Amino acid sequence: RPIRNLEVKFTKIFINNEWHESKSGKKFATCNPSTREQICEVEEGDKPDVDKAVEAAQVAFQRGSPWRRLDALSRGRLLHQLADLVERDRATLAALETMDTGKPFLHAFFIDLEGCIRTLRYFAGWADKIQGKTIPTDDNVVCFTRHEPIGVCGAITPWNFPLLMLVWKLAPALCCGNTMVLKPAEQTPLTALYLGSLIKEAGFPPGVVNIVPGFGPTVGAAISSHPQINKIAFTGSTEVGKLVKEAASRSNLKRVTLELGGKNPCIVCADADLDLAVECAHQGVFFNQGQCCTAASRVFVEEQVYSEFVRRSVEYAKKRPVFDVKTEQGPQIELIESGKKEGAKLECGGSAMEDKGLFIKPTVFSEVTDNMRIAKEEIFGPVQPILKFKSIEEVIKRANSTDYGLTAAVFTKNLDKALKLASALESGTVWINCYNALYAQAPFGGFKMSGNGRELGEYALAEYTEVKTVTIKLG
Amino acid sequence: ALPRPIRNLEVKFTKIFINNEWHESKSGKKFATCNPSTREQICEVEEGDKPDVDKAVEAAQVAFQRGSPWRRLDALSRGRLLHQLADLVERDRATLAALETMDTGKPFLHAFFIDLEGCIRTLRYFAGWADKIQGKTIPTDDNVVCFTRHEPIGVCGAITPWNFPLLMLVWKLAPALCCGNTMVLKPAEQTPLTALYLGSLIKEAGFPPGVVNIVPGFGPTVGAAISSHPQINKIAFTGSTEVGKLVKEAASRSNLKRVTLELGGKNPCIVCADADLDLAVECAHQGVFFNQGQCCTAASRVFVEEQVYSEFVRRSVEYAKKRPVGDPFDVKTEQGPQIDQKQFDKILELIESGKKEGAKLECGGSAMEDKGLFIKPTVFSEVTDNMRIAKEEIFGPVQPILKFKSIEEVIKRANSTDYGLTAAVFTKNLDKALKLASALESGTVWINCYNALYAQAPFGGFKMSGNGRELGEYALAEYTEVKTVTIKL
Amino acid sequence: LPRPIRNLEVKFTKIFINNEWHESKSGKKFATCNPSTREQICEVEEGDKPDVDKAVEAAQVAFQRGSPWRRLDALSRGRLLHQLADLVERDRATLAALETMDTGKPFLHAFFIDLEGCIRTLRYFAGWADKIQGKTIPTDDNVVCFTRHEPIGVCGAITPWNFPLLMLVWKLAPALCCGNTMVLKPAEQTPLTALYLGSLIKEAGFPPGVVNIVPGFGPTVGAAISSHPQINKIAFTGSTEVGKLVKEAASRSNLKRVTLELGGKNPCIVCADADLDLAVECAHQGVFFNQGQCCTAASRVFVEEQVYSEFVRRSVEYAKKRPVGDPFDVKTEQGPQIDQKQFDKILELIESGKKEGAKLECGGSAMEDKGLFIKPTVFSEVTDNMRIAKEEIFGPVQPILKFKSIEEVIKRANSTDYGLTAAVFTKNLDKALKLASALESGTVWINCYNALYAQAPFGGFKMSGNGRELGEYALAEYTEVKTVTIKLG
Amino acid sequence: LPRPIRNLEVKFTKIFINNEWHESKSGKKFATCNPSTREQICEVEEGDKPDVDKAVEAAQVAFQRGSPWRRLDALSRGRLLHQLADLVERDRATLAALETMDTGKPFLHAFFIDLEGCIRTLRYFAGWADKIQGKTIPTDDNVVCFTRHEPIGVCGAITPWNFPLLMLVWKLAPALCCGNTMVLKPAEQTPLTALYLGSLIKEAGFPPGVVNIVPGFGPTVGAAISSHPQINKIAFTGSTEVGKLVKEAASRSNLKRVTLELGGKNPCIVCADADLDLAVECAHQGVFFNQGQCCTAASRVFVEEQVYSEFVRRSVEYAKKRPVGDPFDVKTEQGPQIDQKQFDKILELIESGKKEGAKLECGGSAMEDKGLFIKPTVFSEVTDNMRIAKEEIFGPVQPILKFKSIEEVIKRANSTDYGLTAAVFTKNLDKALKLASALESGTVWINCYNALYAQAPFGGFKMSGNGRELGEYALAEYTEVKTVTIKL
Ligand SMILES: NC(=O)c1ccc[n+]([C@@H]2O[C@H](COP(=O)([O-])OP(=O)(O)OC[C@H]3O[C@@H](n4cnc5c(N)ncnc54)[C@H](O)[C@@H]3O)[C@@H](O)[C@H]2O)c1
Ligand SMILES: NC(=O)c1ccc[n+]([C@@H]2O[C@H](COP(=O)([O-])OP(=O)(O)OC[C@H]3O[C@@H](n4cnc5c(N)ncnc54)[C@H](O)[C@@H]3O)[C@@H](O)[C@H]2O)c1
Repeated sequence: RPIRNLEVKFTKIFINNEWHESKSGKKFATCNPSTREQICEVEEGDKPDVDKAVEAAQVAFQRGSPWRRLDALSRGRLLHQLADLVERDRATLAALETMDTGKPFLHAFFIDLEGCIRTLRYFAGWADKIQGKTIPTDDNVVCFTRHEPIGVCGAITPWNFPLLMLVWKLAPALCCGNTMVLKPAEQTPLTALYLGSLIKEAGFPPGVVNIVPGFGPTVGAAISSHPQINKIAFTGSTEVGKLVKEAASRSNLKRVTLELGGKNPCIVCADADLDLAVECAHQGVFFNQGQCCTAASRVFVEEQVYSEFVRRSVEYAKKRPVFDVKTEQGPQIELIESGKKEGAKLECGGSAMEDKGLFIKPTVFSEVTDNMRIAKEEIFGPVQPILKFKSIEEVIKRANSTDYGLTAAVFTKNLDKALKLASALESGTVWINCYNALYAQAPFGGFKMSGNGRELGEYALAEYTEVKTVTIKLG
Repeated sequence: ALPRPIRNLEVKFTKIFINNEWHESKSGKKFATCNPSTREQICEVEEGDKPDVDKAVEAAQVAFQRGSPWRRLDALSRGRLLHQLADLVERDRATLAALETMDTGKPFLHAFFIDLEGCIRTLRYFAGWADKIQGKTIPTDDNVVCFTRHEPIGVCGAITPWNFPLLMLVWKLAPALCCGNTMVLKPAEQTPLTALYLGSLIKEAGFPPGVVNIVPGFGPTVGAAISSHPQINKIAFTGSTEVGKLVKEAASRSNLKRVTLELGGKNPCIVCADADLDLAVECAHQGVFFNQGQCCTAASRVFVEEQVYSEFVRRSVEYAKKRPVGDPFDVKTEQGPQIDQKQFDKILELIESGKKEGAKLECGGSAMEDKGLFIKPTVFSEVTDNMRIAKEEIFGPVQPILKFKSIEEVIKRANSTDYGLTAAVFTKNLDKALKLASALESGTVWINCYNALYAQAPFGGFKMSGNGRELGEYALAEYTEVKTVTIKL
Repeated sequence: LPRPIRNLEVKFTKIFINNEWHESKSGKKFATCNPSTREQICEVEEGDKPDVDKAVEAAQVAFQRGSPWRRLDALSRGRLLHQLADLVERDRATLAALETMDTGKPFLHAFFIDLEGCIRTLRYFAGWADKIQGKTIPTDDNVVCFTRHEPIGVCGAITPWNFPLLMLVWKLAPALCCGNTMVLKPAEQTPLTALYLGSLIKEAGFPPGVVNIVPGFGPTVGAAISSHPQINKIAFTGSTEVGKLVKEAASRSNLKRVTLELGGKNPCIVCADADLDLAVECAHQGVFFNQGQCCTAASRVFVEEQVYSEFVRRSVEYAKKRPVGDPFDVKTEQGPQIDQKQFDKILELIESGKKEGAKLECGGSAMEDKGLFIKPTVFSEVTDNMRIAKEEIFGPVQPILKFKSIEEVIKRANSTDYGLTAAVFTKNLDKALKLASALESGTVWINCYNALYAQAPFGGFKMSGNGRELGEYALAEYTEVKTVTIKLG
Repeated sequence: LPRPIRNLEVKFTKIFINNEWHESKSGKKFATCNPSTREQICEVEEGDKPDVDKAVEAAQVAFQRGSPWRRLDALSRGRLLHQLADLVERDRATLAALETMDTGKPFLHAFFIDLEGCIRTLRYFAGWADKIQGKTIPTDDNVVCFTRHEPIGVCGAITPWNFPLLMLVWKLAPALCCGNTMVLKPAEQTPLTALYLGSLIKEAGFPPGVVNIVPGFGPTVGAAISSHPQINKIAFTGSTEVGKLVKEAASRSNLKRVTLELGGKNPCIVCADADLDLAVECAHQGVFFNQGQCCTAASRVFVEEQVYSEFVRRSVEYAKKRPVGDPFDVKTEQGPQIDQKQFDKILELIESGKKEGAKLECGGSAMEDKGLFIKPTVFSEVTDNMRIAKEEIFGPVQPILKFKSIEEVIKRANSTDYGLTAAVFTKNLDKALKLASALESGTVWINCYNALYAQAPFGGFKMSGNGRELGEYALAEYTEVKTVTIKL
């Protein structure tokens, strides 16, 4: 399976199903986080490159265009085709993802790529099921709504789940007849660029998808400010998302959906299946080195089970292993101190591993409290702050005390507690006796400052459609 | 019979509504709203600023709070309160119509039968949605139970314009309340009256205290404090495009609160030779001129096919001149004063522009009499795409009539602008009508009609005419947050 | 709170057609009697095929195109429903009384349950009236495809005596909401309330012919409906055997559309981790409510071995102690059984339990004979084989069974040809959701019983009927989906 | 383009149960014949009640809780469906040939229509599988209320001879994506495609017992299905008379649920302001498509007075210039009438037009002396009362009526007990939309005919049937709504 010495075939700007060099001629250079060594130079796009791509997108989206004349099932066939090719070339994409992220290949293969496929097929099924409405009004009137495509849509995605995150936009966008302008992170532009090949092979017309790699303030900012981009979807940081919205509003009031991060709680009750709670919550905090937006950053446990839970979690940290079949965590592309200075107790880790890359030991705090920064600030790293609570009412308030709400998980055997907390928590997703359970068909998103809009599920389709009303009076 | 005008009406409600009680300014200060038609001040209203907005939002926050009387209601009870509140709006209907006529110059009958009828039907429409706001059960794995909950957002803000002060406020109030969240309103400074009245009724109907708060004042002040507030979660704005940008930006800078916008448009009205020319002429007239031409749905570009063009203009001239202008309160008046001195200028300045860019003036072209702010109905012909009266939002009684030859031509000319609120089409051809309707980049396309809106039919803009939608089942999307619950057994 | 009307005179006793009161064509009458005070009440007009013929033509002319009903706006149709729930509220106590008279229900149960129900249901569907939406469907680029959700037409409603007005409202509300016209037909034992409601339908302002009532007998009038060439849909609630007949009748005649609510043998399942008090009080109300003369009745109560005994003892403490008596007294929870016949039907079966060996824990005999009153009975050591946990008991009898495992209780509970309702008591999340999924009921309650909403659909599985009443799902039953496909040149 | 397989060799002839081929309990067989080469094709096993019991039993078990088919995840059910649409595509030419041999349908027509439909239908619903959603309903603060859309159980399908594979797929597609198990029963006159589809259902990986097929006769196997106490829903497409019977039996037995799709006396209304040329060709393909043997068939063509005479002249030109012949020849647009009973039935009604005074503009007879081929036939000056304006012909006959007023045509169109389809030709926005409202039909076409999509529901008003097929609307017919209500 592993393809360790894989050649990179695609490094240029995809626009109109043709490969392109920068207008400047500049390149920048991506690196294998694991080796620290350069992989290849890929083309560095800037403003003029974006204009080129957006004019492509507009032509493809023009009325009379081939892409627009396609009937509805056929937009669906194309995606089905595109999924098939991702699946065909699954191991490559998996291998390229590992090459730019450091993600374990098996993980990329079974998680990132599994996701891209399912999502692509999920949303192939919506293409002929995008329905407006016939609205009753007056006897002498025929009023209905059309769910039109918006137009040119841009995607701007982060480095942790590059392809997946990109695919979450692409799948629905195209399903609804939009045309796109993608920008993967500077750190990880390989699998995106590969996919563009696959988008050509699958048979999408020219300029329905265009890709310009580069930097945020150059390429990204060119998009968000662009007067002919109609809609945008960003996933990345709270700090940058605001800029995107700020930029959309100054420009053409383009539509923005944002998926940013969060201070996601896990809430463990005395009556929980304690083992599972320790297990899941550990998969919550530490998965991908804590470099996942769904990351569990705040673990709440009830007094009766507090000391027990911690022991078990300290037990979990040390015991799992460090492209191999057995590798569970890859390299990183203080808060730990301020926890010590503010009085929290550390039961394991607290420093780096051995002199081989930016790896932190799994670190677990106990005696944590709300006022602490390890409970207030996005760690983006393998730190497990366990906090104590007594009242289900207390924990509901404490849990909701951040400006975020992307995720929450609640462990309990009690039906009434399960649904209570579920209604009370302010989070786009509430897991009950699981963590990281996501589906192409279940919507995902954030409350409050974790984002706007939703991705996946039917709800996704609203973000890539413009509702037009046609109201007809009869004589 | 026609309700009888209340010319002597005494403003009862002038202060800041917060927690179901009236309060004066944190500063003490007050501003003054006048009657466009009398030129005479009506009264002084409390002037609000940040410290007041903050007092209000904490009411809204406390009432949205978990456990609060407002949150524990049945769905249907929330819906019943909405019904009650329309009942009061209908009982005090003539009174509320009169306020809106004193404040804006609107003909009394128009406010009575249009503005208030809208508020009523819309409150009732959304009263209806209260216990029909439904999430989903979603199939996944055998071992998993997955479903969504359409939750209320939290505190919602409303900032509205002067042209439809109550209506634009209601369009936001109705679904916002229907969906179980709390509010903080700011009406336009030029028109704070009818919204303040709506305060008293929202109390009488039995909405718990703190569910609705109304802090009148200015845009850069109260408008800004609302837009930027850390504990406001959604905002609905209706107003000038320029001020939307300002609001969306601030939302974006502050807490990423969510934002619906309704901005202006440059709405095309397309008339084909095979149209019923009378209907077309009659509809485009009311489309241009309704509400003193001060409405976003206004027809700022009438496009007419050459075969029927000359007569179109001829019939459209009749309607312009025959149209009664004068006292809002007189039963025969269809046209009242422009809201204030500024718009009266803006409109005049631009009318001169139409003559200074060479358009053939067919009626009016001037103020009507020095008394006040009354502009003659004006019609321009031999109009072209590049004149200012053909690019800019006139927001006054002015009917530009352009010309075209082919449908494919008129679609491009229609779609040339950055806005897309409304379009209208007149033709007897089934194919033309549906072609145009598909092609026009407007949120509402009308066919053989104009200004046909329904509470059940959504309203909003393409491109730079705005973001979300208002009215319809669609409107509940802007007041709900989707929460996904996923359970593994 | 509200004061009984002990001797209320019946005003409405005649055939309602075109908002006019008529007497039978034959001239016959029939007479309804009071279970609590066995005195005949009044004589009510007995109709037959020719009376039906007359209503169905009213209903047709009323559904005819151009008619005032048909031309109403959506919202206006909902206003009419809304007003009808207002008048039902005003005369609520009257209605409660007539129902309480005709059926024997405690007056207060008729007031806070039956009529509460009619009102909420009427108000809920008034709210659907302008929200009954079809679809625009993406097909080809050259094509406009959309569905219209149209009214079926003349719909007939045939109802039982256990909840005379409620069952009639479940059908009238959504039917009129989607724009159909109706012919109604209450049970012969209970024609009073319906006939009343006709006066209200007239007052509230629905045009003539929209709703007609024709009381009478089943094999006479009911059969004339089910067989009727110009009736387009039917809803029937009642017994299975009559059900199948109406379906057959329909198939032969014009393939009119049919939805059925029939009985069920509805299990309660109780688990050891249940809230034990809560589980007895729910199981108790559930078996015994409306003298056990309810389709939702719990006929088979399952209880886990560990927690069995103490269940039985708390059940009998509820059973002995619950006050039986005169409907009109504030403190009576149980009234007479509907009549002499249904009062004896059950007592036969009370021996079934004693015959095949089942420990009776309280009651067991008819109490006093000059009234239709059975003492609340509870059986224990009940088993699957026994007729008491197998045939529709139609009354106040609590068969309590025994089980060990969750898998055991899932096959047993499912082993009937019925599945209208189920209930589950446990504090466990996985067990509850498992069972909710596993059981084959149209409604599964969890730690509650008889929790119904005008919002939540109700209807059976298998032989318990077909179709759903209440909720959004109802409208499906009162509409005919039409597809309009248009190709553009 | 695709090549006829003229003497194809039939592989599948037996009863399909638990993904195994079976012989009748009787051992008896019945013979299938080719309408164009009046020769027997092969013998098929002939089922009866004991076979049906065997099949229902299989399908109960496959539906059983904990069964593999019940445990497949949402998306996987839609994967298997896609797979099958894959196999149907691969073997498209074999199948399209069987259907022509079985039915007399022009190979190319069966290929690019019947088989096209099946695949798009399969694919469409493969798509709904993970999108079948119930609702979360707000009630009290106290309460969590939601619905589930559960499969009903064992579904039966009974289908006619005119579109054996198509009509079967309209039922199987939504039934299988909603999680059901099925017992199929194709027409005795056209069993072959349904029997081939079993190998694909097997090859594609559906578990044993999910789909079962019992070829045979109406009163035996249909009646054993329709009456079965352990079959939960029945989908019937066929004659009104058998519809009624199926429905009664459903009622009498276990109150099983019933969808029906019956015939119609569909109108085609042509106004003077139509694109006459467009109207003539659409009406023409409407009446004669599938040798007239389709339930969407345009059996009353109303034409406004001005364009009436002209309309008739063009209609005969198409009528005579339509190639009738060997199904397998590329040029042939019309084939043989399904068999002898229909062939005879059609010709009597033609004589009925003659006996009642309709002006015959072409045909009026059989063609090649002793085949099952009828010359395309056009009647003119037709009136509402004649037998050709009243009874489903189901043959290449085009009865043409005249009208004056719209309201008159509305009334005349709606005068039958049927409402399956209608169609309207006009350029006029108002006139089209007014008729669309007024015509009591499940499907109204405007400036087209026979335009169906796997996303647009189809079904009857009035006695043309109850319930719907195709579109989201179909999933309701293959599911049972369950309300779950929790009190905290
Ligand atoms: N084409 C367009 O987009 C468009 C649309 C409407 C009006 N206009 C122009 O605007 C003028 C009148 O203004 P208007 O009331 O219609 O719209 P406006 O945006 O000036 O006012 C609408 C509301 O916004 C509030 N507001 C003002 N400044 C604000 C700020 N900085 N932050 C938050 N809220 C603020 C005001 O108080 C008022 O409540 C007219 O001359 C008209 O021509 C243009
Ligand atoms: N709308 C109508 O009235 C209509 C439509 C088409 C054909 N027909 C008549 O029927 C004949 C052709 O029949 P068809 O195949 O179109 O439909 P059909 O109703 O005769 O039978 C079609 C399907 O139903 C089955 N079936 C037959 N009898 C049954 C029974 N007793 N119980 C259960 N299932 C049964 C058949 O075997 C087949 O599977 C024609 O000669 C014509 O006269 C009537």
